[PDB]
Amino acid sequence: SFSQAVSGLNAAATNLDVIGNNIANSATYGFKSGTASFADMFAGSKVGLG
Amino acid sequence: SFSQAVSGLNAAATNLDVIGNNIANSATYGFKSGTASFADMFAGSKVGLG
Amino acid sequence: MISSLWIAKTGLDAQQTNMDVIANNLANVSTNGFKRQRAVFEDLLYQTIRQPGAQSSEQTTLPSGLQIGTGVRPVATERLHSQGNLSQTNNSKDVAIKGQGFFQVMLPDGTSAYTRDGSFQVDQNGQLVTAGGFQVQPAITIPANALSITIGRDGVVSVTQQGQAAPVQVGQLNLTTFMNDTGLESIGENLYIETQSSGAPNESTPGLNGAGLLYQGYVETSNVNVAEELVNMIQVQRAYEINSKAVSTTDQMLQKLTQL
Amino acid sequence: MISSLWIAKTGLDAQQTNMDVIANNLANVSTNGFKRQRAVFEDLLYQTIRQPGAQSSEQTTLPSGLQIGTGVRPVATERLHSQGNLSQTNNSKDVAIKGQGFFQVMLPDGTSAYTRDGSFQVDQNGQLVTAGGFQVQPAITIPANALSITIGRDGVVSVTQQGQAAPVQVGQLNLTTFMNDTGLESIGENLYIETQSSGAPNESTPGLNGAGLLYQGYVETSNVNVAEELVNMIQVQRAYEINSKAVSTTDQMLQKLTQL
Amino acid sequence: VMLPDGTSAYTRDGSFQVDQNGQLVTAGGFQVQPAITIPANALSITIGRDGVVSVTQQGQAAPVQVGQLNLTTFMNDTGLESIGENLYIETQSSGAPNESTPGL
Amino acid sequence: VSVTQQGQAAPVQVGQLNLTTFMNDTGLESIGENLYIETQSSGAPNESTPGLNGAGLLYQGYVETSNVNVAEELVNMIQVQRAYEINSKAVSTTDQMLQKLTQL
Amino acid sequence: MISSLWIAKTGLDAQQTNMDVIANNLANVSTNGFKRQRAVFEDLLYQTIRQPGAQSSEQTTLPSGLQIGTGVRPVATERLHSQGNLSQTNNSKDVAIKGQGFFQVMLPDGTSAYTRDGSFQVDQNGQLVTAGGFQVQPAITIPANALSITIGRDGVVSVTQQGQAAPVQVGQLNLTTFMNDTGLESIGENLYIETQSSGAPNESTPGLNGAGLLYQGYVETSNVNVAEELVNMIQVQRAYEINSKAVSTTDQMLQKLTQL
Amino acid sequence: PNTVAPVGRLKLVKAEGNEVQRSDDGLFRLTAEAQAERGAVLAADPSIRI
Amino acid sequence: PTGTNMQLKNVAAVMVTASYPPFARQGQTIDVVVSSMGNAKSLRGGTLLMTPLKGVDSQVYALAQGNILVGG
Amino acid sequence: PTGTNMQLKNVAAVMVTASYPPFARQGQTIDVVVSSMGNAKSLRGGTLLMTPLKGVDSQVYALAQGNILVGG
Repeated sequence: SFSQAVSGLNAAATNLDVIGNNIANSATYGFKSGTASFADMFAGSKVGLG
Repeated sequence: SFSQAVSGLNAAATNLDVIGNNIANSATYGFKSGTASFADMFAGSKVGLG
Repeated sequence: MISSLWIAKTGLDAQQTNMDVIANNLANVSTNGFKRQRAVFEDLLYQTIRQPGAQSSEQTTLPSGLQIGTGVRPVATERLHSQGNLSQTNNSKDVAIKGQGFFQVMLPDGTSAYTRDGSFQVDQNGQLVTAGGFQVQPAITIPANALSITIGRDGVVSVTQQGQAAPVQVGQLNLTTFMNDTGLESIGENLYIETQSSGAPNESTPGLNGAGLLYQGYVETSNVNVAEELVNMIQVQRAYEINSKAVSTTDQMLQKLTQL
Repeated sequence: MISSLWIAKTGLDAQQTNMDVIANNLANVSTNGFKRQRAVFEDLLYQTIRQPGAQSSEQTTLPSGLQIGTGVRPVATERLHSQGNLSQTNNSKDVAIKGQGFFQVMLPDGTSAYTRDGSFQVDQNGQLVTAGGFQVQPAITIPANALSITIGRDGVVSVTQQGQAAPVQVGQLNLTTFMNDTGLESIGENLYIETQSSGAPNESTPGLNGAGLLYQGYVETSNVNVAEELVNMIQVQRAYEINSKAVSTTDQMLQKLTQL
Repeated sequence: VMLPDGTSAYTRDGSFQVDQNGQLVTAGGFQVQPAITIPANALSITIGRDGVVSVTQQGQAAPVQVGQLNLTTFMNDTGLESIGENLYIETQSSGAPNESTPGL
Repeated sequence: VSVTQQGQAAPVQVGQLNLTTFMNDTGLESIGENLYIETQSSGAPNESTPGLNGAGLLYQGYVETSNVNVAEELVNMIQVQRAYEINSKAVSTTDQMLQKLTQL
Repeated sequence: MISSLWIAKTGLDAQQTNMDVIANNLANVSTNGFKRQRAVFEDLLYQTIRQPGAQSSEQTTLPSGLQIGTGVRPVATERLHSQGNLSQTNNSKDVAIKGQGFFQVMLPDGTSAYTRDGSFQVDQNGQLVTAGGFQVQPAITIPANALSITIGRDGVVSVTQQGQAAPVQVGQLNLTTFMNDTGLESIGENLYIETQSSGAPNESTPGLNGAGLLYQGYVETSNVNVAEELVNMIQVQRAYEINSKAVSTTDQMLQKLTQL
Repeated sequence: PNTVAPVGRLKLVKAEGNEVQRSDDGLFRLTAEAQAERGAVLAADPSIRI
Repeated sequence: PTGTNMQLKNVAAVMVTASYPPFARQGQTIDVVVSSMGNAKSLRGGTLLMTPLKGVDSQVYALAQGNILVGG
Repeated sequence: PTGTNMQLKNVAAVMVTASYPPFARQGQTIDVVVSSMGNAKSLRGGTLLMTPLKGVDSQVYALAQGNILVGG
């Protein structure tokens, strides 16, 4: 149950990376913001992988 | 005391969600505000359930 | 090697399963179209050392005999199918469901999976696909010379070409509904496949006999509630620690039994 | 070979049984509709030797003569049938009992079992079943295009279909009450069956002469009090210590006789 | 207990086993008198305080009464003849074997 | 026993686990490697479906562990050891009595 | 010497084997694609003495005669071939399996081994090798100045070159599946060789015939669950201690025999 | 082990000291007076236990 | 009662065989042979209860009842 | 009842063989040979129950029943 939480921590870090990159480019001509999409990694149901 | 307190926590969360919904619809024509009603869940009369 | 040790070795495993479910729910707090899990437990064997109700004398029965029990086992983790809060991404390609239906998507191997994630993209050939590159049914194609994509509340996908005042219909998006939504088998990547406990896939149009409504520019977020997961972590941690204390007490009893 | 060793062995076995019961109670903390068990012990026989009350002398009698006791033995494990604290899971299919009733299910064998756990699902055919797939009496059939399932305080299950302002009743959930609730035989899987010490199953409406009220969206958690279990674990460990010390002391005495 | 020759012995060793044809017998196989026959479909076997042997059958919320394990009481138990294989036979100084329902 | 293959939304039945029920379980002969063979004391092996005719249920993912109670065995070792030490002393006493007798 | 000594010696050896398996599982927590091991034990021989079922009398039988058993021995070691949790290493050269397939590599002797570890490197020649330098049959050679390597869900390996808008295909990563995955003979270095009990090597692409899907940038961690190992360590220690006590009891018995 | 079947029964007889005489090879045989009353061959006693 | 345990020792289930003689008339008597059918030790002094002797056509041609004579 | 345990000891399953004589007429009698078929210890004083003796064409040509004579 450690890898499952580590994966969520990594996903939150990626989200915050995207948010910081968007903020840093607040005034940058021709910049289009980014958005991170997440999907679960269920193996065979009844158990999660992160 | 970890099931009687959880109930109060959830009730307060519901009340706060209702308040936030009222605030968010400050400018919404035809909107009616909402309020939450709570009632105790006593059993025997010496054992409270939240 | 002793009964209480096995019972407390089942308690540990059940609480570890509960922690696994909580951690998996908290890790996917941001994935769109997510349904959180709930683990259910049930009692194991019950050794009938004294069967309840045995006829001790010829007229007196024994009430509630010596029924020493075994530990616990989890039946399953069930998906709590509720409507997640909708958000406004304002991307003509994001669609959200308002009811209890599913999008049908064709897997590369020829079979069909079902997803509630509405973040759709367009491939190089112009077909609507899931963000994982899986082509969504019914294969709605989008021309190269497209100016705006309009997906209505009934699932009709329309494309307005250049300089033309009337939209062009390029397909019709349909929703699949099941008798039991919980019984679907999750295969990851926000995809569920049909299982015999989920009945059969009933295809329906969005607004009729029970398919949900589609809103364009909206994404369905997860239904995971952070505060409840925090409280559940506290209770599961305490239960795990107490069961470990039971293990330790059994260990001490065995030690000072052997030492005499 | 020596009496004190048999007595101390019986004491050790009784304390191990108590620890097994404690571990079973602690392993089922997260189980819904679980009742904690408590074991009760009795002493075993009593060697007569000198019959008390016999004539000690022509005019006098022996007050409280010489009785030598054997060890101890567990009589029975009684459940504590008390309303476990409720919990809101916000699910239209989870049902909790406020009073003293039970749900009735049918085993595959055709017999009827009784369960208090209310975590219900729907199968592929639309009938309300438990987590183990057992069909809950009285067999409420949920139709294909249901929008919301409402279970009231008195056990009526209603389904609201699309475009109809009135809800369609599809069953009636009743509760079974027993004269002796602790006398049921627990088969595991949160299931109890009727024995001859548990009287007869009396069907009743949930709100009538003593069946409990059904709450939708609530689950009845276990009634296990954990601090009591920790204190009882301390007590059991110390008692096992003392009994093992009695065994060791008897071992040391027989050694000197061997040396003789 | 019924000896192979046809006469009855008496034992206090209560460790019994069910033989192929049901029937409760001692550790040596001698049938324990008078017989208690346990069926095959039994889920639990209970010998009560009074000696009523009831079994649980599947689907039957009630137990099925099988037999009574009555005992035998002598007047001078010390006069019995110990024949070896944990069996006592009645002797001149331990006559009158009185069968009784235990507790009576 | 059902097996799920890729593509099929319905599991395919493969086989049936039949439980063999004996009427006298303890009469079986332990042939070694966790196996029992039928004997004349445990005749008529009855094939049955699990859950019917008194047969047991099947739980998948769990294995039945040994039912050896540990404290009972340790107390029994204590009893056995001291008993072997009191019988050895009886042997020694008989030896000394014989030595004294045959010495004269 | 005495039967009980041999039996307890066999018990000690079995518990030492269990501890060896436990230590092997614990030492490989950080190993990628490692499968935990379990030991299976069986009864040893059974001295027959009295034949159970023999004819004691003309109409009575001998029920359950005197069978005296020997010690215990381990039957076999079985792995738990299940999906381990994935870890993101953010490396284009690391591949993880989502199903039940194996990578086929070539040993320097020319024979083929099978590994589930996905930590791959590129040698000076550009061939995709494992961490130990074995060439992962087949080929996947890599061009000189690659900018990025893309391995799809179905094993297609592509390289993006400079000034070319279309990726070029340089191989096809395939998976081998076996009838019995537990029958593969472990040789170390995370390598399994074929045996006669592991069926035959079925070569297939990722997504068809059951073979698993490949994820780029992820590694499959070991499936070792620590809490089970800790409880099993407690079990092994206490069982070893009991068997040592039995050996000591036999020693004291024999010593008392020697003194007379 | 299901094959176990009876084959034959050992002949067990009952004789006191006053009836038997040790022959020259160590095997006891019925004395003249005892043989004249009990017959030539001793009938097996069903009460004897081995 | 249907659910009960009867453990008899003086009763044996037997098969009775006889010969139907030529020109047999009703009221005449014939000899029968009585053979035990399951795990019975002996039939020393038993009495055969009313037994209908069927033919090949499964029709009753004789009624059997008497005292068995076993050699001894 | 179909589900029950019968453990007999006085019954043996046997095969009966005979010779159909030339010009045999119905009502005449012939000798038969009775041979045990499975794990039976002896047929000392048994009685053969009604047995139809088939031919090669699987038609009944004789009916067999009597007392067996075993040498001893």
